[PDB]
Amino acid sequence: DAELRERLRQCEETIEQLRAE
Amino acid sequence: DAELRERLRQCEETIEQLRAE
Repeated sequence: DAELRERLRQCEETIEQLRAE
Repeated sequence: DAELRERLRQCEETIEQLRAE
């Protein structure tokens, strides 16, 4: 389940950054 | 992992919307 979990983690980080911008 | 995959799709849609905006 490493792949899906890391994909979701990266998506959450990118969403955070995009919302800040 | 079906819930994981649909959450991944939700995050993909969210990031797409954020990039467009």
